[PDB]
Amino acid sequence: DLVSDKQMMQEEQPLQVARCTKIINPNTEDAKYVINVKQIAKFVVGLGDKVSPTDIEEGMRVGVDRNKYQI
Amino acid sequence: ASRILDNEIRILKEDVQRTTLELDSFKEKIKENQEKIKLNKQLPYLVGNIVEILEM
Amino acid sequence: AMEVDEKPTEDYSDIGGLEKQIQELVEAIVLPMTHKERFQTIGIRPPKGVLLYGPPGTGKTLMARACAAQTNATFLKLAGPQLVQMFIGDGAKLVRDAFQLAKEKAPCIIFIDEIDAIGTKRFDSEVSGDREVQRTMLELLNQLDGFSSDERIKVIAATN
Amino acid sequence: KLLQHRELESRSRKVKEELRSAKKDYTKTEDDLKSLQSVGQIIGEVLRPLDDERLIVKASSGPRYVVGCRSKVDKEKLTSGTRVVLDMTTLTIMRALPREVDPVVYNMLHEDPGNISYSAVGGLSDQIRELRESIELPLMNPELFIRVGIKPPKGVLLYGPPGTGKTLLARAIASNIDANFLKVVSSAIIDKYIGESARLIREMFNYAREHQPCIIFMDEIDAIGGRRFSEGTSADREIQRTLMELLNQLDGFDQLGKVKMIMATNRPDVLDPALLRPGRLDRKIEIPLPNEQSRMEILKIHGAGIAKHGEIDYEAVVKLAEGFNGADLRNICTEAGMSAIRAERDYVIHEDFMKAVRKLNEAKKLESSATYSAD
Repeated sequence: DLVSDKQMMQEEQPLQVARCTKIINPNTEDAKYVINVKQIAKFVVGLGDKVSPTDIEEGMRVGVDRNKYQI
Repeated sequence: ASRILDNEIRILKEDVQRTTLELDSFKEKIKENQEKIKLNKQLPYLVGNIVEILEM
Repeated sequence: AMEVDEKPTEDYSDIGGLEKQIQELVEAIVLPMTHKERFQTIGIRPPKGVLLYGPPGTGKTLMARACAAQTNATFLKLAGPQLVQMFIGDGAKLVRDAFQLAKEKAPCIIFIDEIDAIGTKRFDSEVSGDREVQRTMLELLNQLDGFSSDERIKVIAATN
Repeated sequence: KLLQHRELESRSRKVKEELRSAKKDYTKTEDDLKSLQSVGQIIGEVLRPLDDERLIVKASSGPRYVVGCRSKVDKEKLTSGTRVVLDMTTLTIMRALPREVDPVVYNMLHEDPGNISYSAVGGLSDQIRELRESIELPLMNPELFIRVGIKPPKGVLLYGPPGTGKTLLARAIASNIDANFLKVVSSAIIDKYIGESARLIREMFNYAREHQPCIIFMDEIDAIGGRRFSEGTSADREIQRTLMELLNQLDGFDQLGKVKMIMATNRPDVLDPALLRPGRLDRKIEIPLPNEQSRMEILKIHGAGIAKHGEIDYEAVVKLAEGFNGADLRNICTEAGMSAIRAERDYVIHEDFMKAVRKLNEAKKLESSATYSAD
């Protein structure tokens, strides 16, 4: 019942799929994180505004912005 | 001291031209930077191999 | 993951009853690793490859942990069976990347423990025989010395 | 006086230089402004043209459409199977490029800087001459063999007990062209991809056909060769397929002329029955363990940079060196220094080699002692 007009428009409109992938390692001198997909493609990407830079684990499973292609 | 005036005028003209050249360079750098950084806003990219570099 | 970064703390005296082995091995790795000019003057290729065998608990992990804390370099920790994969030749790539990462820091030692995993004697059979495992063994052999080898690091191997 | 003009010109020169440097610095960046405004083109391999302008080519991606080319690209120059760029957005022919380069090909092409000289090689002087007649004699005057009445050697594989050092033979043979040589470990050519295992071999023979005078040596040939596959593994199918593809490309409806391949393997008994046939394996030259004279020659080769005293009796060591392997002599020479490194004795005494030989003779007690079998 919750998702009828608002919750569905909140459980659906608010969030994104943010498909999960695997990280390789970041590059020094900057954020310079590397995006890699097991079955899609590798790519130079970056994390999102809602993550810390101490936790940039190299080889970490995480999802990136479905559009921005940013974790 | 007769030819000193012509040399001073030439030096002043050269300094004025140098000031204008410096201003033109400063103005032109902004346009190049606005595009270089605008392109640098594209961290999302592709990672691949290198095949060859011909002479074309 | 083969990058030793925890600095395993072990003392030479903490090794029980193997001072002769310590003298024999350290001078075979440490000396070329801490005094290059000594070998450069006399003239010889630095010894390459240390293989330790013996009883199940005769002590090889102790020697490896002592060597790790002894030298002022980066030691490479590789597990014997660890370097394999279901993919065709994926172990070859895992061993080549191992050798490359080891070349990353010229001062470094790579230890392939339980070398019997890849050191299995080749067999003659049609059906099976661990062709992939033999391929990994051959890749390790090629990366070790021969065609386009390197004299920058020393590898300590432990086989039971 | 004109002395005042020189002082004033020092400011005009600086004004001009300050403008020229700024203009050059700005142009350097502005060049990238127009450089990064283009787009790349997809690359495909043509199948055939259907119309005077209609051609069918499969791009490097997959399903191939039919498109045209520029009205001045010399359509006839578009070979049936040519590699050219397409109008990536439009998917039309724009410009053609030579065949592929298989970056793995380069990786295995200019990665051998070995400069071994035949003097260094030893123990196989008769074998050195045979191998020369095996590979370089053919490129020297194949008309000689033709007048003989037989074709030149196709491919020779090197037989030698483990630790024989045959690889050194090939490293030295690389001293005949240094650019017309091919050496692949025959074990990095394997991959878990769909079919690239055969792709490596295909690229090998292609790059070889590209440059006529050149040889391809593939050490560790005993790995990809094998005996056969009894339906045991899921790679043996693909591995056996790769082996057969090399077999086919060897003498399959086409002769790779002006180029012969020499391979080496420690276990000639695990060789597939086909690879030993006259079409694939031309002749088998076996490198045995060094003889007494061969052992002395090897010791002398390795005995170059030894600071010793004039009492080094290599004859005693040579008589002591029984059944030693080829690399073994180098190991003894190295251990000589290690013994000399002990006690910090700068010179090398004849006793150092006498103790190194004894240590080596006792270290190898755990061996197998199974040389080879050429069947």
